[PDB]
Amino acid sequence: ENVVLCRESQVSILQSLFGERHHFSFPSIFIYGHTASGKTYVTQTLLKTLELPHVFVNCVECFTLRLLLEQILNKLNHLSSTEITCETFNDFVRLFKQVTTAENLKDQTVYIVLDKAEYLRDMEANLLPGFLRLQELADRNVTVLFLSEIVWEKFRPNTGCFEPFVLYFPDYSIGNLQKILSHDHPPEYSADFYAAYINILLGVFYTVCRDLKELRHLAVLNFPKYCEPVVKGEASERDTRKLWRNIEPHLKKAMQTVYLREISSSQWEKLQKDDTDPGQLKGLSAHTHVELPYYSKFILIAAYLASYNPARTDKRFFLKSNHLLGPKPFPLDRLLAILYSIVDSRVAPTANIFSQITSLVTLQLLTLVGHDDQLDGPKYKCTVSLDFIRAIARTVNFDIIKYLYD
Amino acid sequence: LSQVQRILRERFCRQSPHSNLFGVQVQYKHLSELLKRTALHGESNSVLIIGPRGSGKTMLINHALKELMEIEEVSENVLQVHLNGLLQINDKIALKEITRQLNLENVVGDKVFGSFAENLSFLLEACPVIFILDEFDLFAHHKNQTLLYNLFDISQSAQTPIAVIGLTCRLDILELLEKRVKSRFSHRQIHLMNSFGFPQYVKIFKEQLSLPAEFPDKVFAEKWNENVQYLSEDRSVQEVLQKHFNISKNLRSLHMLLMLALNRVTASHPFMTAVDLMEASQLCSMDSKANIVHGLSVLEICLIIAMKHLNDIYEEEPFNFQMVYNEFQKFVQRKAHSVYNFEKPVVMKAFEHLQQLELIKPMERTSGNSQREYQLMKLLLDNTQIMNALQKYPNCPTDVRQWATS
Amino acid sequence: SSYITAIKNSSVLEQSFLRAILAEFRRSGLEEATFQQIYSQHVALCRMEGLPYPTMSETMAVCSHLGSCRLLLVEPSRNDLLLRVRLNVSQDDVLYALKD
Amino acid sequence: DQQTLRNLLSKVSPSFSAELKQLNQQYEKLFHKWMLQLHLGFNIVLYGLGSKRDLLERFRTTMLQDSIHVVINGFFPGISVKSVLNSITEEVLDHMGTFRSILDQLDWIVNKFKEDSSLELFLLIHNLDSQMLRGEKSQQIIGQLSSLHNIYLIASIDHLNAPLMWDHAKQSLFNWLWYETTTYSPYTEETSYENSLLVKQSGSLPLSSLTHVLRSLTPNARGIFRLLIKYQLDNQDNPSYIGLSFQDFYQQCREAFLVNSDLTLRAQLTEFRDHKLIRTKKGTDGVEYLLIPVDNGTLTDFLEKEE
Amino acid sequence: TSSMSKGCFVFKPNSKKRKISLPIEDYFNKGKNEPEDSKLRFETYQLIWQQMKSENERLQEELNKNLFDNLIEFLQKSHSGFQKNQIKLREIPTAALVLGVNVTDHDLTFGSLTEALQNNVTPYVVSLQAKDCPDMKHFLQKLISQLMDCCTHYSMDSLSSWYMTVTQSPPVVVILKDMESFATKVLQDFIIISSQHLHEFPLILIFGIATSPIIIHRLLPHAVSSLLCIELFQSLSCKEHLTTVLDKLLLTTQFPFKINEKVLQVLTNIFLYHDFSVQNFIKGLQLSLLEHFYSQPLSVLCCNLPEAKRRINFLSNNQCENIRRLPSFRRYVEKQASEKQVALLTNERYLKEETQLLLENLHVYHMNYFLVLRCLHKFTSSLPKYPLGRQIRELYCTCLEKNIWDSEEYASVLQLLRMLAKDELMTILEKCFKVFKSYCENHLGSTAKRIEEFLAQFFEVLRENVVNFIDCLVREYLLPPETQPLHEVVYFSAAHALREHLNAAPRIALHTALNNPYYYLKNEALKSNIAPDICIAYKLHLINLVDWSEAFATVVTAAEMNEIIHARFIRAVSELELLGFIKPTKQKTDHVARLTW
Ligand SMILES: Nc1ncnc2c1ncn2[C@@H]1O[C@H](COP(=O)(O)OP(=O)(O)OP(=O)(O)O)[C@@H](O)[C@H]1O
Ligand SMILES: Nc1ncnc2c1ncn2[C@@H]1O[C@H](COP(=O)(O)OP(=O)(O)OP(=O)(O)O)[C@@H](O)[C@H]1O
Ligand SMILES: [Mg+2]
Ligand SMILES: [Mg+2]
Repeated sequence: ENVVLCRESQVSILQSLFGERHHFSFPSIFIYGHTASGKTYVTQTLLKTLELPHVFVNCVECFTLRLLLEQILNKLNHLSSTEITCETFNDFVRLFKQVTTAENLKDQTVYIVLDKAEYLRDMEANLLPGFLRLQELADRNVTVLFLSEIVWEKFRPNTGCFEPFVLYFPDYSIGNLQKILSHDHPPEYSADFYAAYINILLGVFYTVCRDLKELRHLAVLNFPKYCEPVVKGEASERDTRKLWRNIEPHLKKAMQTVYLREISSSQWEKLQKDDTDPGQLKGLSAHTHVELPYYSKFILIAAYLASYNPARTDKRFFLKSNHLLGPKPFPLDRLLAILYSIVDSRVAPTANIFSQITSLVTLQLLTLVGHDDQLDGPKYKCTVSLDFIRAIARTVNFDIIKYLYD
Repeated sequence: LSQVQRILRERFCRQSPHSNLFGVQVQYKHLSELLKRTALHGESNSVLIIGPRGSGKTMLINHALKELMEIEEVSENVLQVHLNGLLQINDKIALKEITRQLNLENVVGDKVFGSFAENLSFLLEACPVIFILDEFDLFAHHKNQTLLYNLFDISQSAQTPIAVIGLTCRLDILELLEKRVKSRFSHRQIHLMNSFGFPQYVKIFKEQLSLPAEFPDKVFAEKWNENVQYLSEDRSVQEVLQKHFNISKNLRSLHMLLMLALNRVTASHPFMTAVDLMEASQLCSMDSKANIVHGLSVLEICLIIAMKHLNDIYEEEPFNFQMVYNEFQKFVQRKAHSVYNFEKPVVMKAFEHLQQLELIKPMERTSGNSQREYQLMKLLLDNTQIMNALQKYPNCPTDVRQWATS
Repeated sequence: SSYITAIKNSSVLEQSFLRAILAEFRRSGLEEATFQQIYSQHVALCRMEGLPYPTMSETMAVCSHLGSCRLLLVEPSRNDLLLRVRLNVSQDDVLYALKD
Repeated sequence: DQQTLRNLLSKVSPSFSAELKQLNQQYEKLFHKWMLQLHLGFNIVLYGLGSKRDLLERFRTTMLQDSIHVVINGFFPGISVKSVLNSITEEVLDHMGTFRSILDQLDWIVNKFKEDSSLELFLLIHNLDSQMLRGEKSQQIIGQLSSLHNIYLIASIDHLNAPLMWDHAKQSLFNWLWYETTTYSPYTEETSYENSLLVKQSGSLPLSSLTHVLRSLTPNARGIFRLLIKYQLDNQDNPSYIGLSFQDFYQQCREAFLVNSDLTLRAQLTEFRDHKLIRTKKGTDGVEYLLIPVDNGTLTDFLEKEE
Repeated sequence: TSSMSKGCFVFKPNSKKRKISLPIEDYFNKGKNEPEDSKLRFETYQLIWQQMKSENERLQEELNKNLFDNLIEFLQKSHSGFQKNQIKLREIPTAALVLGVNVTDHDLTFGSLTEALQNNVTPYVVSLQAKDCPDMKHFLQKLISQLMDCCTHYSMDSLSSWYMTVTQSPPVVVILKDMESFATKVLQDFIIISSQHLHEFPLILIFGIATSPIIIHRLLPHAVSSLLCIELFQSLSCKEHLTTVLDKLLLTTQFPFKINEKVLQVLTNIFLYHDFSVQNFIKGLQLSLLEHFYSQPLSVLCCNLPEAKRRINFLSNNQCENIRRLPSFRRYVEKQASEKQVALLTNERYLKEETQLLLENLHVYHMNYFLVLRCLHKFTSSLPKYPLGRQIRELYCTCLEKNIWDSEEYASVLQLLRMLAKDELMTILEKCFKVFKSYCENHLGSTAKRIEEFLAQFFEVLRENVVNFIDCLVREYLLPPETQPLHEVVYFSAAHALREHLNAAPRIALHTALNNPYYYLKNEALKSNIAPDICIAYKLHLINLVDWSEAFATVVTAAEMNEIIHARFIRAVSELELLGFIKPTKQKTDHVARLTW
């Protein structure tokens, strides 16, 4: 139900610093760790196991100071046992001392866990030194835990603060990942069979991924495809090499599509179920073609020539150190000069054409830099790739690669 | 034993008073003379205590006000008002606290006073008052320093005896104050700097790690004291104390080290040992960025080695995804064949993960003005950190390491 | 003054940090510095003195301790290895305080 | 020359007078078509060479008499969409209160026009392309206003790149019908003569001129000035104890990473003396002011609009 | 009144309690021709416009039904996971609704969608927009406002409290209308907050995406894009909606009003070339309707045929002579017999009968023309090479401008059609015979039993006979409407005025007015020095201001102590900056040529 594996030393240290209920612990512990290292899971299981009064608060949900303080105080008032309101930090400290004096909570360490705490440094300045010194300010035997992915030195305010004990939850190596993934074996099939499956999956995906959640989800998805030989009967439980040879090319296709989330999980399990092979689904990518009006097409392939070409060469290509650095901003007069040059027919400066130039920007196809003097508005940039402009130029029968560079 | 743990945990975790004072006798003599001058006579005074973080400024005022309170016929007539910068950020909340701690919230009624000074004059008219202003520099950043001016003006002018003690850790505290309030301020400064040598540090070690004389289990108490004498004279304990002394001479870090070494002591292992201080010193001295880079994937390490070559060649010039991808392409062709030969989206996903950990930083911060590529970013790792982290990188393929050396 | 006796009663690594700042300012001839050059000189001074090799999270702790007081005013810690470090007290005062 | 001297020399008369006298009643003929197309759900924008102010004012006199109409001056420097929202809310409607935001007040007046159809309002804008009403938020608020069926809007544009303001989303809101009125009247009202090459400059800087001089400058310099703008703002609350000091300014601007040396700040305060921005009252026995002469409300409205 | 140092002047009709206003009909008649005619034409306009508006809004509801069937199927599939579920790390189901480039018509496309959901899946559907959600607090405030409307420091827990209050079962559906315009931070924060608590608050998101779906990658990072189960959907094409609405508004004989060829070219060019917005086409049709019923007095006769002839029967004398002086009738009497020439002009009672006969002839000409048009389109689409057009509207334009067989284009479609397979011809005449089925009350029933005979035959000689059959048909019934008498009653041909009102060019007007003042001032002001001052300065600068000042002084003194010429230069240069031609630089006193044309 609630097993923690390969975290024995870390749970030993937390259980040591918590100690006894009457004893006073550190005013603050700052747990930091690389992603999917079991911060929330280990802390929640340990706090639930020991039966300590504790509050779990996520700071992403509490984007306002009032919401954070209100959430903490209401959850403590439910732990003690209608609606208490607190606008400021001082009202939090007064009402916090008020709710802490209940008979169940007079003589026990009251924990306030704050998960995803890197969003506490974007809020009010007194909030984070206020929470670090909460045992000093309130004097009510209170311990706060900050869980984060970010190292401690970035958090430090300019005026200093009550420095906390910085703890490190280490990453899972290959063995720890194998003995946490193989633990929840399917009841139908052999445990060694599922263990060899985890061995080949970790063999493929260790290089690009060391995240527990992503590997567990990819192990869930690709498992019916793995046991299809033993279901069809062409191979048995102990014919490991045949099973690995079957699933070895398929795992690369699952790395290039599902791992990048091009094709959703439901479409993927449909592909393994109905036996339709992958590679026949376009996915969210490869749909880079948008049906655009004629003038907006020529404006866009003129702004790409304005942005990615130096002004010194502009004379040679049109009147008669690379793309690596990016798009160079251009003035609007260059856009109109290129637009009038490349279009074969006469173009009049109508209201609709300027409305199209200021529309591409709203549709995030173009982008203005500066954001100053909107009526003059000369500065613009092109945010689209080579293939999109090449496809549009091919549609209206224009040779973009002749004009880009020699 | 439990009682030893309880007493020493209140000594280390909470900053609870202990009897002796280390090298602050003259400063305390000044402070106690001015408090007895204010309380016994009718003189009104102002003090601005200056000292670095954790140098016991609150220790001095708590012990001085405690001995002041011990004096007969002082306790009945003296009122205290504790105000703090981190709690009260605006002067109306400060006014609310000054009414509330003086127990005049019933007396003040519903009347709204025309001026701030009139409200303070009404409050003080219904017997000396002491005003401990913690975090004085946070009071100094108010809108026009109204509360500080009114407090200093009432102490200078009004008959009502008032002492205004302020606590700061800034040596420019008399440059933040505006010209009128410096003139109203009597220049009395008590500097609590950490002026003690290394043998005095070892003496504070042995004084702070020893049991009190009112401990009931006396027979265990004397052998615990003889044990901490032998521990203080030990060589390796002296070495780890020297390593902690070189960083800082602040007793808060010493109490953290002693708490960790104390917390290792259990029922089976009933006495402290040199290896407890050595391991507790090993826990504190961890390097954070090496712990993060240890957690990374292999592909993110290949990206970091490419970024290190980019900053090596084009020195102090920012980069985008395209240059690091091109250098990584020179890797995947130049060293190896058909190994590490990934596509662009998975490399982009790894680069975006490096951005998530804040090991790279966007040089210019805009609001959606730039696409994901062509965005100029800087590396937040020094070269020697990268070499140290690759040095003990678990099983780093000889290919990537040989790329890293050259 | 307060700043001179504050520098004199400071620890060993803070004084070596202030010496790295002085030598790096002599090298640069400017009143500001990126934290990288200060750390690269501080490594060499710790090697010369005989002190052990300082990790980045100890040097950042020393720098934020000096910046917590006003012997030095630096940028917010949010940006790392990219700070602007300037002296708040005069260089001759620093040499007078460290010469003892 | 002076701008006052420009006001004095009004002796000249137009050469083609009889020729240009027939170009007014010709456009006066189209008034019934314009009023009818207002009632059917279209809006009219006028584009031309001369001043359309007299034509719109004659349109007010002849037709829009027995209606609750509102005239808006884009050419006035001290105008904002907040002001036109106040003008709709407080006198046209009988509300007497303060609203939290411009969007919250816009939704209140929009809802007020929803529950009742007895209200009809005619909203004239003499220039819709002026600097104050150039913002996309401003045109978004005006587009939310004009799309109702109980309110009508006639506006004129003068600038050559006016069609850049509206895209396909915004011009869906405005049912524009473009009518050319190429009269030849001079721009006597809309040419303020301020920040022109006439050397005479009157009073405190208007907000448009303050912004225009302040944009073409170093970003550090914008910060340096914002410091004193915010200080002078918190100091001006009573006339007593007014004035900053130059050593105190060096302290505040060294705390922040803006200025490196004192000579750099002296060079900066001379650059502000160059554009008549700073008033150096240093050497005064009480305090060495270094204050700004620009009106305080204009300073608040600049700082809120600056980003 | 309007000149004061403030920016808002509000005039009210207060202290005069006569708030009665003119009815709209009074604005319609600005002349003294015939007021009863001018009040009846305004009722006819409103009737025809309501009919076209209702027909379009029914048509769009009919067209996009197929997309909504698949989308309701997907939202019925997705909620089964919440019915089983104990979050079990469930993802937020989302549908990427790839709409078009156009932005104007989307407000229709979502609205029907909203109603479809309120009939089928949920009773709780709310729509949000990027313009009124700058931050998370406003986002959640409008979320809990529309959720409470569908049935104070609001938080996601307060949303779940409302949900457990009201349900005590359906999902809640949030439609993000404009995916492009949202701030990145509020999207990532809403996804991360909502993902944790979805087990008590079921949430299904539709993203309204104008461009390609790669925008989902651009705004949302990979750490947030893996919290969504995403399924792609594609909407209508703009071209298909255009051809459908043209077939159901113009080409139908139900509506009496029509448009000319050049008006159709203008409205098709401003669509194909600038923006694929059908609502601008509906705007152009409304404007053409308003100008046709506002200009022509005899357009009261433009109605359905019973009402048309009862309106013919009772007319004023002035309307009768307006009929008599119409150019189509004036050439009609010229080809008519010599007794009948004086018979029409002298007697109005003969005229009232003759116009009824001519209007009925025009209506049956339209019915025959459109039926033969659909059959010719069946032959046109069946051919591979697509000569005249791919679509119905290109064919209608090219037949409407000039006779097709008069042009040499039609010989190509004949010679391609003449060599053809038997099965293809069987399919073609099956399609054509179900076109003759499609429109009842035919006046071409002889052709219907003929094409029954050639279908009943089902070689190269009868292939030649059926191709010559459609050839004789297309010579017989398709003719341009200008060759029909009394056609200016139901036709509107004012291309240039419509082009100027819809698609203006305010830079050409300024450039022409400054370079040539003689067009608007015909008082001998230019042939290839006497001009308004703005013209004089404008011609000279095409740039230091003092040399420009002395050049202007020289020119205006050639035209005639003078201080006034320098003052005129100050005014002229100041009013040139208000029109965007002069920009102050620092190299000289000034040097700028940003017009560059
Ligand atoms: N030892 C373990 N045994 C079983 N499951 C585990 C173990 N460690 C972690 N998990 C899984 O990891 C998840 C919790 O990971 P956690 O949220 O702590 O990662 P994180 O590093 O906090 O992620 P983030 O980078 O988002 O902060 C749980 O769903 C749990 O199932
Ligand atoms: N000279 C000293 N004499 C006695 N105890 C000391 C001394 N220096 C430090 N301490 C101990 O170290 C801790 C000092 O922190 P304390 O709360 O007393 O003030 P502080 O932390 O300096 O105040 P602030 O939080 O404002 O910096 C206390 O536990 C105190 O017992
Ligand atoms: Mg977590
Ligand atoms: Mg303190």
